[PDB]
This record gives sequence, structure tokens and C-alpha cells, in this order.
Amino acid sequence: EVQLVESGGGLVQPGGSLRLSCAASGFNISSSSIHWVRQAPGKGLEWVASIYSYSGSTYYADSVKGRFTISADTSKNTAYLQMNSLRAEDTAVYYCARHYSAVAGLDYWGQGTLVTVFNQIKPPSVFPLAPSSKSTSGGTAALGCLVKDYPEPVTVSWNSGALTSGVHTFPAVLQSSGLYSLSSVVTVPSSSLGTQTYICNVNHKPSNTKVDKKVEP
Amino acid sequence: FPEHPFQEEHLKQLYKIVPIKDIRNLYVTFPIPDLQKYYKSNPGHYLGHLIGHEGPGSLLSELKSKGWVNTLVGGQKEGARGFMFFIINVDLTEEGLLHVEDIILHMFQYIQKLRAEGPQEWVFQELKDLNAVAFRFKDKERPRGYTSKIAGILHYYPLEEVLTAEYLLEEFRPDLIEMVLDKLRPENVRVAIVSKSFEGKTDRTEEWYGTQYKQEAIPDEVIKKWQNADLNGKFKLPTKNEFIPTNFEILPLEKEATPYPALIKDTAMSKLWFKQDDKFFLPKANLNFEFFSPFAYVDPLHSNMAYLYLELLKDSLNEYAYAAELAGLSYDLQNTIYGMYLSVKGYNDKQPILLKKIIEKMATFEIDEKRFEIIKEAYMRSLNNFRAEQPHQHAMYYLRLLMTEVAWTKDELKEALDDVTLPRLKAFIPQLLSRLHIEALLHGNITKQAALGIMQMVEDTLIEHAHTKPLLPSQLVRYREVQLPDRGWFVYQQRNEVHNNSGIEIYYQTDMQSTSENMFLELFAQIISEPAFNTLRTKEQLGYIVFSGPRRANGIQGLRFIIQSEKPPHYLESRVEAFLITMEKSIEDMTEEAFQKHIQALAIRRLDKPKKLSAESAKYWGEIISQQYNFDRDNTEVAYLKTLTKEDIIKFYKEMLAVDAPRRHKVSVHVLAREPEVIQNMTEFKRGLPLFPLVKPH
Amino acid sequence: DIQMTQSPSSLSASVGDRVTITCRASQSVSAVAWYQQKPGKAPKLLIYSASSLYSGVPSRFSGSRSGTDYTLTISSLQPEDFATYYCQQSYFNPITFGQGTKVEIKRTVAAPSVFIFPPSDEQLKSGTASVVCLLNNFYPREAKVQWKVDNALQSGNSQESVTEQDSKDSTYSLSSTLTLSKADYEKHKVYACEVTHQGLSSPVTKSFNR
Repeated sequence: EVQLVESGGGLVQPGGSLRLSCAASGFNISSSSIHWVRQAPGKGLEWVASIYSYSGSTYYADSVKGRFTISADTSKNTAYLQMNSLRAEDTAVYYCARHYSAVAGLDYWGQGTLVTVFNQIKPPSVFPLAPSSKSTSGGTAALGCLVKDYPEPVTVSWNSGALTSGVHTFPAVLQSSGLYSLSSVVTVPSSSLGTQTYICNVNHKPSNTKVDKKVEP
Repeated sequence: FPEHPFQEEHLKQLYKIVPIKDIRNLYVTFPIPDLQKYYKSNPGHYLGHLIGHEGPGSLLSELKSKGWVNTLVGGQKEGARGFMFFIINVDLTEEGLLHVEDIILHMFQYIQKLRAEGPQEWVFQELKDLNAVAFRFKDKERPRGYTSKIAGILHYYPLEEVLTAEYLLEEFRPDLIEMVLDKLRPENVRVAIVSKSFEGKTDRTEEWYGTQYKQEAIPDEVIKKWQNADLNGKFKLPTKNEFIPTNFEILPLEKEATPYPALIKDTAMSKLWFKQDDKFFLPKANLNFEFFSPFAYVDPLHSNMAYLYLELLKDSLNEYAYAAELAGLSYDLQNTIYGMYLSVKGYNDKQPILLKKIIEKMATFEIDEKRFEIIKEAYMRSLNNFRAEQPHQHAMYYLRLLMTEVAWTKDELKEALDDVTLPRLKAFIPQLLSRLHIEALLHGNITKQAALGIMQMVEDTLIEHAHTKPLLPSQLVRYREVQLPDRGWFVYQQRNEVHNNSGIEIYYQTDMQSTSENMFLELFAQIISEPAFNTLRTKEQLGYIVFSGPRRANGIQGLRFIIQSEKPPHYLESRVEAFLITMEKSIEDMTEEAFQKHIQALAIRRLDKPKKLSAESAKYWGEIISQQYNFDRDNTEVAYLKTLTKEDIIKFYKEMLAVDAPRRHKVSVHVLAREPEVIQNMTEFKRGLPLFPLVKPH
Repeated sequence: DIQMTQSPSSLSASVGDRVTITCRASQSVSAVAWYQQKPGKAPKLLIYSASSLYSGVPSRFSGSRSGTDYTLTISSLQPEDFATYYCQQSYFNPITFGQGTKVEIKRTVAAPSVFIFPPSDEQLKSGTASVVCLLNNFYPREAKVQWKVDNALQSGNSQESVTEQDSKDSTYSLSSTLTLSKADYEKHKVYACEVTHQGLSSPVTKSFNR
């Protein structure tokens, strides 16, 4: 009954100027109307823009007033948003969304798309953590891999994703180089020291980095 | 019709209108029931009072402050006997097209401001007394059309209501104001939008003319946000200008039975002239004030500061002053190269209290920051704009440059605006107002003694603020005008950048205004006027903006030829000289008949009684600014005027105008399009040239 | 332009608990939403008009307006009701959000399990020396992690990547990462992790030798 197909949002350099499709099937933009929303990764939300296609009424935020240009085709029930003056804080996820008849009621959404204005891309490098005989202390031990210096987070797994429980693939933290780094671990006993050597399985989707790395003391 | 024609099928709807002319407009419409029986309070015109009001806390005040809306109009729109309308028709800017609903939200805010504090009584009494006076002291009626108007309302009103048509109000109706407040709801709105940009977008065509529009209903989320969510921002009702509107009585003329304004007070601080109204006997008064002060033309920086002072001064007081101006008292503040120009025009009832508060207001003056920046930038635009205006103004500007004593160019004015800071002006302000001279015209049914006491009061307040001291009578100087060395015919050129048009002004120094020279120059000017209408546009085909004639500046007469066209300037000079030959032989070919019809033409040209106190007061002020005061120059000059011959202007003609002339004072100014002696430096030009004397004050 | 004070940043409560979350506007206004959005997913309107429940949400959620106090009210939590929230004033004025309100769980006081991880050789061939100390299966958050290089306290080069709700017991796993140089790697052999937690009130210090 509601269909919000926003698309076209990809990856771009600063200085560009691109549109922003949204297919609002199931209702009219001449009816209760659509909005744009700035969700950066690991950050809060922010309402970007709003067109009123029945009246042509644009409304912008305090930060991005003027630099963006929203537009609307009522004949295909389809709006667009031309963008200008692209800056490095625009790496985010944007959503098209239907506001309905309420005072703050913006209920339906779409899947969203990734919009990225980016400094650097680097594929990950996969280095195993090395729990050696010096790490062996008491009945508790572990086994792991350091994923270092990569743009969009790496799927990391253990024995092609078999053991998920107790395995913790710590979320990455952006390092000083504008790159991410995380760790995925697995708790192993000290009876397992040398019994089974596990292989962490890395896949980083945009850089296409598939490294199955073995851990040994 | 016992029913409105807009029966909820077409409510809450927009329209998109395609115009031929490039205009853009927004049209809000409310249909409302009959209040024609309710002529006692007339809330629909009361709403027209409250919508198109421009005052403290008003809607349009913020709409200008938001920069979306040029103008608005609202009020009661008549329809049929049964229904009535309530329309709002607004002009559009560029960014007005994006904030439409916001604008309407502010309208709602206004409605809510009326919904919070409810109805008002003193507003009704104030508007009642003001329209009572405005009906009492009406001006005229065109003999055709009037009859069709009052015959238009003759159908609807009893024979006692045909003149007091809507101009009188009996009673107060708070229930009606509640009713129309219930009518001003978003359920009731009818929208239409005009814009050129509606191409390919409007399918639903009008039946007769064939323009195209669209129904395009507003969705409900935009609707529901308006009603329940209601709060107040920067909107406040307007204040009153009561100010004792009682004394409209005429005052009978006293022992001082002069027909011309007498100097009733002279000090080193001020100088005061006074004149009761003999001919018109109206309940009105007009006041003109010059504040003379040295700091005016000291340097381009002081001139900019004086400008900005009066300019932002106007911007400050406008918001306070307009509701009193709405009461029927108009004014103007302007500047002189010498000092400041103050106009106070209106009724006799409250000019002392109003002018009192004006002096108290412009005495204690403050600056806002971004306001100063907008006005600064704005005049900065108006300044570097001066490359792009009409070459007749360009020619008059260069003539008033060359033929005065000192003159600061607009280039200097452009470059100097880098330094206009708030502290520098704020240091300048008390220095300027510290020590100055006053000069005033008081004219109307008023007295001399109360005029002296009020004027005294005023200058005492001037001393009250900054310990004002009078000026010295040696620094009431004026700038003299340059004496040509009796033979020179000099020329130079000025290249315009923008306009592909060449202006040209052909100046001639005759003489100071003696009583002979005024009629010499006026009569000779007119004798070269009408045959120039015959020969220049039709026969010589110079241009369309072709002008010739007198020059009145610094008490010095002059002769000019203002022509803007796209020509070579020496080519254009040559056909001007052909026109000079045409007028020269057209002197000697004059019959008695040309002469007699011509001097009667001059006579009726000059002779006219005044038609309003502001006209005669403006002529008297126009004499006080030239410090001449020759109040009956009219009768003397006319009495002289009939005592002329054909040979009287021949002997006037030759020495100044001929080619072998000993008193030929000729000088032209070339303004070029985008494509004698030379004048290298105008200072070094004006270095070794003499100066004219001034006029003995009578 | 009237901003929003999202309080708190996050909280913790278990299934069948009463959760009240107060966002606060900068001004005394009416027009406020409440959201929910699991990560990598589209959001949901929980509470429209700051007092009413939107259709399509379980009925263990309500809103309330108290002057300026704008409160999301959860009667009973559920195992699926652990997601990021967002409150939202709306006008024609530009719309701001909060930073997100995460719903986490309450559990008994759990002392961590502390692991550690020497760097590999190819890290030193990449210009990297990292040691990863790992607290695990602890609730609540209160712990202290201190690096020791040959019994000398370190700070200023670590990051605390904390995982989400554990699939085992709904605890949390923390990781600290001592980043140094090879000139400080081969020098300091003793890499002790001085962990001090509420449950592990006697501090444990898991070490290795290079």
C-alpha cells in the first residue's frame, strides 16, 4: 500500500552534482509527502530536505540550506534531489520516507541507500593474532585475528561462519588514517592449544578482500 | 442566492495560473456570509484594516524581515447580496515560491493572535474617529463617475445612508468578529498561484479564454499542522496615535495681515519665518525645516556618514512613524549638501506632540549591526550602479560637478566605503548634532506666539540633549560658481561603460538673477522652446530625450541643452549650432503676432494662483533655500515682462550667444557611449579661473 | 531550529521491565515523534504526537507529554525490543534529531574473562604492533583497563571496541588495543593488562612475554 523505492545513491568524490531518485508507489506525492534523512554510519539521524510537489515548496536544514536542490515529477509520482558542494561529512545513509497525516507522523520508509563522499579507500590486511605459549596462563585462553587498516566494514568469520556463538567480531574504530580496524575473536580452551588451529575468514565487500588466515602459536 | 457557489467541492484547493505578462502572484480566498445588514461595526473592513496594516509586530513586517513577500492586500470582497468574499492577493519573489505554506502559517499565527487576545474596542474607536474626520474633511468628487458610484449604492441603502455610505459606524459586534474568526479557517481557504514557470503543467483549461489551471488539493498533514499546533512568535498588535485630534478650527487673521511670510525670529541659533493661510482656510498645516551644520560636505566620508545617518534614521523611524502617517500626516526627511531637510505636513491637532517625539527620537539614536551592513551594501549597490543610469542624469551630474566650487566624485564615494565602521560613525554622531543652525517654515492657520514657544521648546530640547550651542555667523558660507574667462569655449569627454548612449549638456553662463535677467532668460528660453518642438524631434531628428532651458543653482542663471542619444558628440553639437542659427534668424523674423502670443504664453505660463498650502509653501521654501525671499518677484517680473520689445532680446542675444561674441560663455560636456581646450585635471582646470559674487539679501 | 535533548544516550533493562525515556525540546512547544530502528534497517514510528501509539507496533509502548518533558513509555520489554530509538520534533522549521537511544539488558553482576593477544610478524612487516586485551562475558559496564609495558602505565594509544548483546548470555565483550612501535615492542617484553571490574573486585592481570 506504501512503496518507497529510493535508489541511485552510490559513492562519489567532492565537487560532484547528482540527483537522488525516490519511487513513491502506492500513494501520491501530491498526497502526504516525502522527506530526505541524513544518517551517517555510527551517528544519529538528520532530516535533509522536503519537497511539496503540489506546491513546489522546498524546505532545507540549517546546515545544507541552498547547496541542495530538490525536485519533483508528479506525472510519474517521482521526486529527485540535486546535490551541490559535496563535502567529506556527507558519507551517510539516506532514506526516502512517507510522512502521514499526524503532527510528527513520518511512519513508512524505504530500504535506504548509501551516499558517500570519501577521502580514502584501502582494502584490509589480515594479520592473525598469535596466542603463543607466553599467553597461556590459567585455564582460560582465546584465539583471534586482527583486521587492520581498511571503508565499509569487513565481514569477518571463523571456519566459514560456523561458530557464531561466543565469537565476538568487535566493531571497528576509525583510526587516524581515515581507515577502520577491528578484531574478531573466539574463546578456546587451553586444552585446545595446538589441538585445532582455527582459520578466521575475512570478506570486505567493496574492496573484495577475501583472506582465509590461519592462527598458530 | 440563498447559497454560496463554493459548496465544499472546491475548498482546500490550489490553482496554477499561466500569465501572458511575466508576473507572479499568490491568491488566498475566503467566502463569507452577509454582513451588509451589519453596517454598524463592519468587521470585514475591520479585517481589511488589520490585514493591510503595516505596523509594530505586524505580519508584513516579518514577511519583509523574512524577505519573501513584497506586498499584500486583504479585506472584505463583495460578491452577490447573499455571499461575500475575503481575499488575500500577494506578490511573489523567487524564494516566495518555496515557502508558501510557511507564509500561510504566519497568516494563521496572525489569526491566532486575534484568537488569543480576542476582539479590540479602542482600535474600533480609533478607526471610527479617524474615518469620522476623513469623512468630515473630504476633498472633492469628479463630476463624472461620482454619480455612477453613489447610484451604484443607491439601490442598497435608504436615503439617509447614501452619503454616509460606509463612512460612519454605530455599534460593536463581538459575535461577528467571532464569526469571521470562525470563517478564517483552513477548511475555508481557496488558493490560486500565478507564475510564468507553469509550462506543460496545467491541463484543466478555462472555458472562455482558454488558460490552463489545476485543482491539485493540499494534503491533510499540511492542513492538520495548522490548527492544533498554534503558538506565538514575534507578532504583537499595533499601537495608537491618538494625540488629541480635536482642534481643527480655523484661526482668524490678526493685525499681522501680511500676504507673505515674515521673519518673526532671528537668532544665531535659528531663523524663523511665519505665515497664516489667507486664501484656503483649511484645517491643515505644513512645516519645513533646515538644520544647517558645517559637517556636511567636509569630505566624502562625512557625506557617506550623513547619508547613512539619515538613511538608517528613516529606517528606524519608519516602523514607528507609519501608523501616524496612516492618520493623515505625511512627512519627508531628506538631506541637503548644506544640511538636513525636514518636512512635516498635516493637521493642526497633533504636529507639536509628533514633532516633539520626532526630535526626541532622532536625538537619541542607535545602530544595529546587520542592519548597517544591509543598508551599507544597499547604497553600495546604488553607488556602483551609477555607471548604469540615464545619460541626462549623467550630464546634469557632471555639470553640477564642474560648475560648483568643490565637488566630490562618486568614485571617491565608492572607494571610501571600506572604512565605515560603527565606532567611527558613533564618534561622528554627537559631533555633528553638537553645533548647528536651524531654519524653519511654519505655514497654516496657526499663531505666531505659539509658533515661537513651540520652536523655542524644540531648540531647547536640542540644547537639552548635547548642550547645543549656536553656530558662528561667518560659517554660513555658500559655494560660489566659477567665472569663465569671458571668451572661452571649452570641451571634454566622458566615456560611459554601460549605456550605449551619448549624453551632452551645453552650458551657458548668463548672469546672476537680477530682475531683468530672470525675464530675459525665461522669455528667451520660451522663444527657443516651441520652434524647437517644431524642428528638433520632427525635422532634425536628434533623439527622443531632447531638452533645453534654464539653470537655477547657487543664485546663478544658466542655459542648457540636455540631449541623450547615440550619436557622435561633435556631429550632435553641429546640429545644435544649426538650431542656434535657426533661433537666431527666428528672432529677426518675428512679427508682432509671434511676440504677442508668445508673451501671453509666458504670462499664462507664469501666472497661476496656488491650489494647496503645500504648493505655495513649497514655492516659499524654494525661495528660502535660495535665501532670496523676493516674495512678490512674480508681480514685478510680470510688470517688467510686458515692457519688452523685439529689439530688447536682440540686444540680449548678441554679446553672449553669437559666434563673434565678446561675452560668449559656452561650455559643453560630452558623455560617450560604450564605444577649445582639453581638461586634464579638473582641479588644475579650476585652479586659475575666477568666482562669481553672491546675492545681496533683501 | 528548536533542538532536542535526547536523554539518555542508552540504558539497560530486561524483558518485562518498565522503561521511560525523556527527550526534551529547547523550547516549550506541543509535535514530537518516537522511533525505533535496528541497525542496517529502516526505522519505525513508535509514538506519534508524543502521546499516541501508531498502528503496527506491539501495545507495550506508549507516549506522554508533560509540559516540556516528552516521554516514551515502555510498559514491558521483549527480547526483540532492543534497538536504537529516536525522538523528533517536527515543524516547518528545520528538523533535528537525537543521537540515538539504545536499549540494552539487565543481568546479574558478572566478572569478565580477560584474554590477551600478542601481535604477529607481518604486523611488524606492516609497521604495526598491537596487543588486544579482551574482557568477556561481563555485565555491567563498570571495569577498568590499564596497559602495563614492563610494569609502566600506558594511556593514549588504545580504543575500546565493545561488542553488542552477546548471543550466549546477553553480556558484552570489550577489547582494548595497545598500539606502539617496534622500537617499543621489542623493548617492552611484559605486556600486562590490569583489569579491575565490579564483579572482579580483586583485580586480575593477564600478561605474556612479547
